[PDB]
Amino acid sequence: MFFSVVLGLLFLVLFRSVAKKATSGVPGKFQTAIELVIGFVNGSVKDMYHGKSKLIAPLALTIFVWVFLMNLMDLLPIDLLPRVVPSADVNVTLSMALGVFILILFYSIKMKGIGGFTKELTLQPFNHWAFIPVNLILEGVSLLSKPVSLGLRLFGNMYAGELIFILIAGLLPWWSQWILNVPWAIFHILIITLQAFIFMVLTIVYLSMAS
Amino acid sequence: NLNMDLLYMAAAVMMGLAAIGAAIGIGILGGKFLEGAARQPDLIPLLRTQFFIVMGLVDAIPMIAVGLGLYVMFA
Amino acid sequence: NLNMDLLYMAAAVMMGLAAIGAAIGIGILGGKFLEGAARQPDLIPLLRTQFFIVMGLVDAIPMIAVGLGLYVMFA
Amino acid sequence: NLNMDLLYMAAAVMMGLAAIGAAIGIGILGGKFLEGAARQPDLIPLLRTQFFIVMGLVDAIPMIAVGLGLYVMFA
Amino acid sequence: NLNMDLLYMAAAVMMGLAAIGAAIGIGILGGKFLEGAARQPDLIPLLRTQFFIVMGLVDAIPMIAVGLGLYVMFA
Amino acid sequence: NLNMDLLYMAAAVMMGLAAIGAAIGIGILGGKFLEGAARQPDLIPLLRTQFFIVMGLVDAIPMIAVGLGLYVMFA
Amino acid sequence: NLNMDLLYMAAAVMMGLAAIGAAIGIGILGGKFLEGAARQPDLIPLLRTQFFIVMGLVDAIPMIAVGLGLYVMFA
Amino acid sequence: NLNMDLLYMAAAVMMGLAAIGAAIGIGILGGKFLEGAARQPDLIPLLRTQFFIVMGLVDAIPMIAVGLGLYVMFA
Amino acid sequence: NLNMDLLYMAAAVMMGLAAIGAAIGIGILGGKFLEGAARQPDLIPLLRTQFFIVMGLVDAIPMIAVGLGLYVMFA
Amino acid sequence: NLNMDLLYMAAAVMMGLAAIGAAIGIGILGGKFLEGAARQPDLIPLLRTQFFIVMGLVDAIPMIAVGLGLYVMFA
Amino acid sequence: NLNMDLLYMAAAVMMGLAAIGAAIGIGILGGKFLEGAARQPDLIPLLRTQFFIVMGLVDAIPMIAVGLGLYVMFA
Amino acid sequence: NLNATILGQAIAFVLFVLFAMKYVWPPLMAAIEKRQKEIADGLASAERAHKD
Amino acid sequence: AMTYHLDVVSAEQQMFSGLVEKIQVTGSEGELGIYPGHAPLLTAIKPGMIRIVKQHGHEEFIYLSGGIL
Repeated sequence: MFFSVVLGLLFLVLFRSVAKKATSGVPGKFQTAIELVIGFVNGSVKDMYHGKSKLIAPLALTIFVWVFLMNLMDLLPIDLLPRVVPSADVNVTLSMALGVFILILFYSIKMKGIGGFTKELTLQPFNHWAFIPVNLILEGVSLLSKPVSLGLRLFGNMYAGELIFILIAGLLPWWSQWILNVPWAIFHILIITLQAFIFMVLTIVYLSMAS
Repeated sequence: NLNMDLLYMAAAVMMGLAAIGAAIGIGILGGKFLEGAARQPDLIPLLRTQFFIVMGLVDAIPMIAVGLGLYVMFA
Repeated sequence: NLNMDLLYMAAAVMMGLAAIGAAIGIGILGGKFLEGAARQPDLIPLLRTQFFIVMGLVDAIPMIAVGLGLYVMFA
Repeated sequence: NLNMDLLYMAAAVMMGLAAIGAAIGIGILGGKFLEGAARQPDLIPLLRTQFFIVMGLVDAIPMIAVGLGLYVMFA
Repeated sequence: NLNMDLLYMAAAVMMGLAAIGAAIGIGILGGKFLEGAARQPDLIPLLRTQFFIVMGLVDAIPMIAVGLGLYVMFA
Repeated sequence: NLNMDLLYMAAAVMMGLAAIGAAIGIGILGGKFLEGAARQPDLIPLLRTQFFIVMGLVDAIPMIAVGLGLYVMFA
Repeated sequence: NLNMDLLYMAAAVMMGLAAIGAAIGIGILGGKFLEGAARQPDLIPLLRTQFFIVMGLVDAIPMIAVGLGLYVMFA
Repeated sequence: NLNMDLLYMAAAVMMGLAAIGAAIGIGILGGKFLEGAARQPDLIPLLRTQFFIVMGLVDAIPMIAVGLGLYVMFA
Repeated sequence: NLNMDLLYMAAAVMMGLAAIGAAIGIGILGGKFLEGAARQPDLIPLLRTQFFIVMGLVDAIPMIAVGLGLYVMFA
Repeated sequence: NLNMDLLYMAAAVMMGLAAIGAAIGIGILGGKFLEGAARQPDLIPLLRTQFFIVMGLVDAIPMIAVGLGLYVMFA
Repeated sequence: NLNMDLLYMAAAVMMGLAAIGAAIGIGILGGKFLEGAARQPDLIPLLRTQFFIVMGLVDAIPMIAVGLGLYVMFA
Repeated sequence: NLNATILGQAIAFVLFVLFAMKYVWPPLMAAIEKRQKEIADGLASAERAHKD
Repeated sequence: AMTYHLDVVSAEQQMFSGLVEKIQVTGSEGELGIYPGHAPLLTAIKPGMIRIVKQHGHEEFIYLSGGIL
């Protein structure tokens, strides 16, 4: 399944690269040019923590950092020239790990805190408040689906964006247009990844505050 | 033919006109963020997260329109 | 054919144009929240719940439009 | 066929476009509630009931549109 | 058939789009009532009757639209 | 048949969409009356007659639209 | 038949939608008159004639639309 | 027949909808004139000529629309 | 015939609806000029040239619409 | 014939209606420039470049619409 | 033929009308930037980045509309 | 990614995190902490000494 | 109706003092009254008698020469 299996292979490779690069450069050096940046990441990540802060701080902190790292993999395909069947269903694959992991995440806070021991009680006087079950139920379902809908929607929006900018650039015989698009699209991409970490933080600060 | 023609017309209708509402609404929010921060600079870290929440909720209404557009084009 | 073509055109019409009203309306509310908190920061926990109530009521009008759209597409 | 096609097109037209008016109007009211309470916090229990009355009257105009939509779909 | 199809399309057109004007207009008035009372609480019994008069006059414009809609559906 | 179908579609078009302008415009005026009286209560008997004049002039534009609608339905 | 049907559809289109602009515009002017007189009561005899001039110029744009409508209906 | 029907529909479309922009725009200007003179009465002879210039430029955009309408009706 | 009918309908569509944007936009600018000069009369020779630049840029958007209209009518 | 007729109708649709957004948006910006300079004349060389940037970004949205129009007319 | 005609009509619909929302929304933001900087010049480096973020988010809604337009024209 | 490639890709992510925590977080968290403890330390010493 | 901390004062003379939980007074630009719980703000008011409910339901119209309260 080249156009398929080759794709999952690709995204898997990126994720591994994240894993090893972590401990490897982390034992060293960083050093200082490197150290200071690591400070931006970790410390800005701490300011971000406050807000959700303590609950997932190891769990979510490690995660979001890994999310920037793994998220850069798409920038790599954009960075390539700056032909597929890695990155199409490797991008679908990332949308699946991320969005699937998000549906998983609602549960992970659910059991991790109540939250979910209390989430079964979500109906509550809230379904009585608001006395109709249609309101509370449509709301909660729209929430669980909506978390997946939002996160997956962002993921696929990103992957698709990659595919499209790629198309515009590659088909055209004239290079200049492809360049301007690709540069603008590149700023776009970086913004998108940071926006992703922010989105994880948004779902998470949700979780701390959510119910 | 008639069903295919109807899909392409329907895709144009649902994609463009509804998405105008967030094009305006995302801008309304950022104008409020800029005016609020200009009037009171110390309130920046309090209202910036509100602006992001609000922009994403406004952007979700077009993403619904775009979703129907893509269903009509490709589903 | 004619009935199926009418469904796809109708789905585009009801989905996109009505949803513009909340795209604007959700943004109007968040702009009021941002401007109100910038003018008086101590009123944040009082008006934030009002903003959520109000955003959900505005978002329900498009969800009605989207509901008719989905009925036309899939019912 | 032609009558059935006309019903589905008519349902899309009446459902979506008119409901934009409350999507905006419900939001206009909540923005006034938030701005009024931010300017004068002691007036909250006086104007909150006004906001509810006003939101329901604005929401009734789309519910009329939705009613015609449902008549066209199911009556 | 063609006349009946035209009735159902016409009913959708006249019902939904015109009623947006009061959905917005009823809300504009209540926003003015809320903002006026927040700025000057002693003026509440003077301007509340004005708000009711004004809401009913704005609501009459859609009721005209709805009337034409019902004539097309049932007359 | 075609002429009769055109009358019913035309009646829907002219009745609903134009009447939105006064639904909004009657409300704009009453919002100005409420805000003007809240700011300066002594000016109430001076500006109330202005509001009535102005509401009637705005309401005449839809009554023109409604007139064309009724001509199409019944003339 | 086709030409007659086109006249009745065209009459509805030109009559209703354009007349919304004065329904709003006549109201915008009267709101300015009411707010200006509330802020400064001594300026009433200066700005009332301006309001009349301005209302008539705004009302002339729909009267153009209505003129085309009547030509289509009766010419 | 088809060309003649298209002329009458096109005349309605171009005449009414575009002329809404000046119906609103002429009113926006006169509202600014009234509010500016109410705030500062001594500036009346300076800004009245500006209002006339501005009203005529806004009115020229519909007169373009009306011109196309008349070409379609009579040319 | 069908191509000629499409030209006349297309000319009406592109001429009227887009030109509403400058009818409003030219007026928005002149209202800002009038309000700015009323608030600060000494700034008149500084902002009058800005108003002219801005009016011409807004008027160019309809002139584009009118250009397409004339191409459809006469090209 | 049908494809050619569709091109000319599509050119009218995409050219005129979307270009209204900058006709309004270019004017909104120049009104902000005029009002900002009237309130604080010393800020003129700071905000004039902002106005130019902003006008060009708003004007690019119609130029997209015009581009599609020209593709439909000539491509 | 019918499918090709539907593509060209759909391209015009989705390209032009939705892009009006950013033409307005990009301008709303720059007007807020200009007014905020005029009121408080020291806040320029804080709110300029907000304006850029906000303009790009508003511009993305039309770029979605344009994307559907180009798919209809060339895909 | 017709079947199963998406699965492999995702597992690489989950395990990637676990490896970070076990190894990086030991190497990363601790290795990075040196500047925190250090700057914090020199500053603290300064303040106390000056005060007393 | 007495409020919490209120006084009518000039350096020359304090006109009144103590709390007033209701005060009818005409703001220079708008309607004025006193009632607790409103937010902090500053204004001036035209001259005239200001009828204010004060402690133990004392209420009186106090002629203003107008000025910034």
